[PDB]
Amino acid sequence: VITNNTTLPEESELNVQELNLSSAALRAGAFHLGKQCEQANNEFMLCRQELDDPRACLAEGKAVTSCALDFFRKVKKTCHEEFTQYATCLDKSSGTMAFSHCRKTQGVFDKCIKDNFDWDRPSYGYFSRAKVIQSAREAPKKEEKVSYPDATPGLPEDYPKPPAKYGSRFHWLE
Amino acid sequence: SAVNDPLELLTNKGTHEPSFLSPIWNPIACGVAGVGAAIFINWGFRKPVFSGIQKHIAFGAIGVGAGAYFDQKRNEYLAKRDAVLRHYIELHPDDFPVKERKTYGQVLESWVPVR
Amino acid sequence: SLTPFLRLPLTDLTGCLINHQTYDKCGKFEMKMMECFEAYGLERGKRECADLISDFQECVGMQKQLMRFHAMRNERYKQWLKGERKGQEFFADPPRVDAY
Amino acid sequence: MSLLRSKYYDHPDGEDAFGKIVATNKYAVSAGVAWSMFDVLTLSKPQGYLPTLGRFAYNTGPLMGMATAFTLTTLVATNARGKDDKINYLIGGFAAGGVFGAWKHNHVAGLCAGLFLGIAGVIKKMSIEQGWEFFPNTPIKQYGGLNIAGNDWTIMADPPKNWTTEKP
Amino acid sequence: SLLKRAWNEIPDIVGGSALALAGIVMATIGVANYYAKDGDNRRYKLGYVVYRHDDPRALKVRNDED
Amino acid sequence: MFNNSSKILFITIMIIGTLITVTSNSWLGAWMGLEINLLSFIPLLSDNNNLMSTEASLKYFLTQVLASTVLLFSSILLMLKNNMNNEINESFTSMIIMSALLLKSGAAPFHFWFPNMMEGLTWMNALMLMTWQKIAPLMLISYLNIKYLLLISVILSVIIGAIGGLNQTSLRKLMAFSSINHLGWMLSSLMISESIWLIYFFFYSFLSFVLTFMFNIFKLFHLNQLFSWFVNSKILKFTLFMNFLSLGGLPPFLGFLPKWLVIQQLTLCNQYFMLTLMMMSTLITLFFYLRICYSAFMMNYFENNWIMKMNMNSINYNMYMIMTFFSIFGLFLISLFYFMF
Amino acid sequence: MIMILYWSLPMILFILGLFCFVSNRKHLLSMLLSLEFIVLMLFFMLFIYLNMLNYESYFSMMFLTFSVCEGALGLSILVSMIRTHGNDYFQSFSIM
Amino acid sequence: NVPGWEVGTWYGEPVFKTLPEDTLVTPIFKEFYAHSDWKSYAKRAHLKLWS
Amino acid sequence: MIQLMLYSLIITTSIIFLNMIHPLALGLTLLIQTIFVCLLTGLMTKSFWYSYILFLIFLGGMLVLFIYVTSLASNEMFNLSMKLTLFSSLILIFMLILSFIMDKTSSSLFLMNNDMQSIINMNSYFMENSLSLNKLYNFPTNFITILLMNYLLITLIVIVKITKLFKGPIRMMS
Ligand SMILES: CCCCCCCCCCCCCC
Repeated sequence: VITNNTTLPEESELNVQELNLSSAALRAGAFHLGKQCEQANNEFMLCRQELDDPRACLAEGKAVTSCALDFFRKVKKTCHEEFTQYATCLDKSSGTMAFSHCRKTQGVFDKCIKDNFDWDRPSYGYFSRAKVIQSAREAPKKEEKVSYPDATPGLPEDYPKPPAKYGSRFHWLE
Repeated sequence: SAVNDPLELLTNKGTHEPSFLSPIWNPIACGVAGVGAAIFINWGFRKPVFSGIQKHIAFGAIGVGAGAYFDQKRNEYLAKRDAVLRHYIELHPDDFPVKERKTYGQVLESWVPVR
Repeated sequence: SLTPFLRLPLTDLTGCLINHQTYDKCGKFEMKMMECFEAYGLERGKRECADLISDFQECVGMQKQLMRFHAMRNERYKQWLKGERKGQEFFADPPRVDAY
Repeated sequence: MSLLRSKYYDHPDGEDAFGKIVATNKYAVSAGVAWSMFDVLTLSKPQGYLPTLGRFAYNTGPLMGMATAFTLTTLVATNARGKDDKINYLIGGFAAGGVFGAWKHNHVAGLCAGLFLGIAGVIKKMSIEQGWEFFPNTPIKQYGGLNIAGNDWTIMADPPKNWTTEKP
Repeated sequence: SLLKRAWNEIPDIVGGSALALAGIVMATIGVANYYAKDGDNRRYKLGYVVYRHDDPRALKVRNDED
Repeated sequence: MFNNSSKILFITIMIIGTLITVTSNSWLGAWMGLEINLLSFIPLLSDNNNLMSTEASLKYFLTQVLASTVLLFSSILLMLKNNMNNEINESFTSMIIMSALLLKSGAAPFHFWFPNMMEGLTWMNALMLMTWQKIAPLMLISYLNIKYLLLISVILSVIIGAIGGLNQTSLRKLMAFSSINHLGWMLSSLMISESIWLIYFFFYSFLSFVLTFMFNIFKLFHLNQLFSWFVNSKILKFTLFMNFLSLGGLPPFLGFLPKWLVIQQLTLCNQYFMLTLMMMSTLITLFFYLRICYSAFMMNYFENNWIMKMNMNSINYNMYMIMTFFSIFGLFLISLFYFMF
Repeated sequence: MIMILYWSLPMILFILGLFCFVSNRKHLLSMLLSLEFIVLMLFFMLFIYLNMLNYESYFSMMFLTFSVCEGALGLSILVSMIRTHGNDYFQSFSIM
Repeated sequence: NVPGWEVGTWYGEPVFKTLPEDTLVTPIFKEFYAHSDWKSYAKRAHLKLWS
Repeated sequence: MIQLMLYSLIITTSIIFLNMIHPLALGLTLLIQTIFVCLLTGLMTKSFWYSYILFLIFLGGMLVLFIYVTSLASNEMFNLSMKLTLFSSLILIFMLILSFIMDKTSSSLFLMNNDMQSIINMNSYFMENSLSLNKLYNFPTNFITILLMNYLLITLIVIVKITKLFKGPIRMMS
C-alpha cells in the first residue's frame, strides 16, 4: 500500500520523452542496440534486481531511454529506408516475428550499418549469457543475522549432571 | 540453615546413602518375573513347571540384563531431570527467590478444640 | 507451522510440501516468522511473534488490503446512491495498460 | 451485543432477573435442541414435518420450565431473606424436580430429581462462593517428556540458521 | 531357454525391453556427459542476469563461442 | 498376517501410512497419510466367504471417507484464514478439524459406526482397528487446544461406552464399547500431557493385545462360548480371566497403573469434576467385565460333554502367556519404569 | 465480509455435497457420485488456497491421485458387495 | 468525508509492519484498479483468456 | 461477467445435483458441473493445465461408473418435476440479473492470472507451466512422488485382492 509517509517522485520528473516505437521496430535493430547500450541496461537491471524499488534507479531508467533514443536517432539519420524495409519484413513475414523468416533485408540493413558506423552484428546468443560489469554505485549490505538475546534455552552438554537427590522422589521408590 | 535456598535444596550434597536394594532390586525383580513367566508358559502348555530350564535361564538372563540397562537409563534420566530443574531455577532467580524461614513463635494459627 | 509428533525420517519428505520459499514475494516474511519459530518455539512464538505473524498473514492472505479495497469501492457507490457523486464522473481516470 | 448475550453470574445473585432467565433458558435451549437433534433422527422417528417439531417442543419446553422455575425460585429465595446461601439453590432444585414430576406425571421422579438437582445446586453454590472452577484452564500442559529437543531423528542435514543468541 | 519362449510368443515385449535397456544406457551416458563438464552452469541463461565483479558467481561465467 | 504374504505387505503399508500421518508438520501430509492408512486397511477386513465382513468394510470406508473429506475441508479453511499450519487463537474451523478427527477415532457422539461395524470382524482385525487405527486421529488431536469440545467428547464417551456395553452379549461389540470407554480416558489425558496419553495408550493396547489372543486362539465370539470353553485345569481358566480385572483398573494388576497415572496427572492439573464423572463410568465397565468373569470365578460349571481336549497354536499361545504374566504381576515393574518423572 | 465475498461459495457447495452423500438413497453408486462431487468442491477450495501462493499448484495433482484411489476403493467395495449379496441396496445390508 | 480513514492505512492501523519507514511494497492488482471501471480490469486481466 | 455466470451455473447445477434420485441424472449433472468447475479453476491460474488434468481425471472416472450403472441399478424410473424446473429457472434468471447489476471488480477473484502479474516478474516470462510443476521432480519433494508411485502400486494390489477375477462376473442377483 501507499501512504502519506512514503515519498514518491513528482510529476515533473516522470514527464520525459519515452520510446514510442512498436514491437517490430524494436525487434528490428535489437542486436545493434545492445552493443551501444550495454552499460546502461546492465547497470539499470542490476540495481533493479537488488534494490527492488521503482523509486530507485530512476536516473538509470532515464539513461536507458536516452541511450535507446540516441541509437534510434543515429539509425534515423543514415538509411532510414533500409530499417523501414527490415521492420516491415519482420512485421509482415510471420506471426511471432522470427529473424529466420527473412534474412535478405537483415543482410541489407547490416550492410548499411557496417558501411555507415562500422558496427558488426553480434552473435545469436550474445545477450542471453550472464553479463558481468563494474558498477559505480556501491553494493547494498547483506542483512545481519537476526538476534534473539532471550531465546528458548536448553540444558547444555557441558553442564554437570550429579546423581539425583533421593532418587526419583516419586511414590516411595527411592 | 536460616533460609530455604532452592539451590541448596536441590544440590545433592551426598549425605543420602543409597539402600542395599537400590542397585540390585530391579534386576532381581525382572529375573524373578522372567523365571515366573517361563514357569507360567510351562504350566499353560501342561508341562512340568521346572521341565525346560533353558527357557528359565534365558528368561532370567534377559530379565537381569534388561533390568540393569533400564536401571542405568533411569539413573541418567533422573540426573538429567534434576539438572534441568536446577538450571531452570538459576535461569529465573526472580520467580524462585530466597525466602526467610519463619518459626512458630511468629505465627498465630487457629487451633481446633473439641468439647 | 505445526510440529512433528514422534518425528522419524518419514517427515523429511513431508516437511517441504507447501511453503512460500519457492519464488514467492511473501516467503522472506515467512522465513523471518520461521526464524522466531525456531528460536522462541511454537508456543512462545504465538505471543512473542505477533508482529511477524501478522505481516506474513496480511502479506499472503491480503486481508487488510482487500478490506481497504472493498471500503474504497463501497464508499464510491454509497456516494453515487446518496447523490454526491455524479453518474458521468462516477469512475476516475483509468491507468495505462503498460503500468503495473 | 444484546440481552441474549448475557451470563448468569454477570451480576450478583438476586440483583438481576431477566438476564438470568435468558442465560439459564439459553443453556436449556442448547441442551434440548442437542438432545432432540440426536433424538428425532435416531430413535422413534416421527416421519412428519409437524411431529418432528412436536418432538422438538416436547424435548425443549420442559427444559425451559426447569430453567425458569429454578431461576425464579432462587430469585424469590434470594429476595426473601437477607443472606445468600446454598439452600436457596436446594429449593430451586426441588422446584425443578417438581417441574420434572409435572412433565412425567410421576411424583417419585419429581422428588428424586429435586434431590439430585438440589445437590447439584448446593455444589454449584459452593463453587461460586469458594472460588474454585469446575472446568479450569489447564495450568500444566506437557507437550512431551524430557529431551523433546534431543530426539530429533531426521536424516536430512540442517542448513545454517539465520538467527543467533548473541547480542549485537 | 526362457529368452526363446519370450522371443517366440511375445516378440514386441523383447524388442521393447531392448529399446528400454538402450534408453537406460543412453540416459546413463547423457547424465555422465552432462555432469562431466560444468552442466549446471549453462552457457545461455534464462532471464536477464547481471553479476557484479566481486560476486562469486562472476568468475564461473563461461566465455565460449557461438 | 494370516494365510497370505500380501497381508504382510498391507500391514507394512499400514505402518508406513500411520507413521507418515503422525510425523507430518502440515495437515495435508497428515491427510495423505490417512489416505494411505485407509488404502491399507480396506483389504484386510474384506473376505468373500463372510457376508458381514464386506459390510463392515463398507461401513469403515464410508465413515473414514466422510471424515477425511471434512478434515481436508476445514484444513483448507484454516490455511485460508490463518495462513500458517496452525491457528493462533481457537476458532470454529479448529472445532471442525477436531470433529472430523473424532469421527475417525470413534469417540461419542460420532461413535455409532464403531460397535455396529465390529460385529462383522474377526478378532485380529478388531485389535488392529481399536489400537493402531487410533494412533493417527488421536495424535492429530494433540495439535488443537480446545477444551469444551474435547470435554464434551470425553464425558459422552465415558458415559456411552459404559452404558452401551451392558446390553450386548457378543464379545466383539462389548469389547468395542469397552474401547469407546477407554477412548474417553485417552482423550481426557490428551489435553494435560501427551506422554501420559502415550502411556495409557501403550498399556491399553497391551491389555487389548493380550485379550485378543485369548479370543483369537480359541475362537470365542460369544459370552456363552466362554462358559463352554474347555480347559484341562480350572485354576488355569481362573488365572487367564484375571486380565479383565486388569483392564477394569483393579489394583494390584498392571492395568491399574495407566488409569492411576491419568488420575494423578489430572489431579495435578486441577481437574476434579470430570475425573469424578470418569470414576462412575469405570464401575459400569468393570460391571460388564464381570459377566465375562462369571465364566471362571465359580470354579465349577455345567459344561458340555462332547469336547475333551483343547487346542491352541504354538507361537501364539507362547506369546500369550508372557503377557498374561505381565498383566497380573506387572506392578512389580513399577521401580523399573522411568518415563513418569 | 471478505470470507463472504471470496471462497464462501464452495463451502456451501461442499455442504450440499455432504448432504447429498448422507441422504437416504436406494443405491451405493449415488453415494459414489456424491463422493465425486465433494472431490470436485475440495479441488475448488484447495485450488483457491494453492493459487494464493505462486508456484505451489503441483500439490493439486496429488490430491487428485488420493481421491481417485478413494474412488477405486469405493468401486472395489461395490464389486465386493456382489461377492456376498446380489444387490447394492443399502436397506439390504446388515444394520448391525 | 470518512472520519476514521487515513491515507494508506486501514482505519489508522498500518497494513505492513516491521519495515523501514520509507519503503515501498507493491500494491495488489485490485487497489491499482480501485478507481476504474470493469473495462480496464477486463482490458488488462483478460488478455490471455480472450486471445 | 463470465465468472459470475459460472457461479450462477454452478449454483443451479448444485441445486439440481442435490435433488436427483437417478444415478444417470447425477452423472450428467456432475458432467456439466465438472465442465463449469474446470473453466472456473482455469480463471485462477496463470496457465490452464490443471483444468485439463482434472477433466481427464473426471472423464476417466465416470466412464467406469456408467458400466456400474448398467450393471447395477440399470432399471430405475426418471421423475421430472415442474417445481424443480421452475425453481432452477427462477434462481438462474435471478442470479443472471444480480450478476448483471453487480460491480464486477468487487466480485472478481483476487488470485493472480498470467496478465495480472506485473512486468518486473522475470519468472512470469518463462514457459507457462514450468515453475508450477517443477517441484514434482525437484530434490525436496521427489520422495513424495516416489511415495505416490508406490501408493498407486499398492492401490492396484488392493484392487486385485478385493476384486477376485476368478469368482466370476458381477451383476444384480449374481
Ligand atoms: C533367580 C535369581 C535372579 C537374580 C540373580 C542375582 C542378580 C544380582 C543383580 C544383578 C547384577 C548387579 C550388578 C551390580
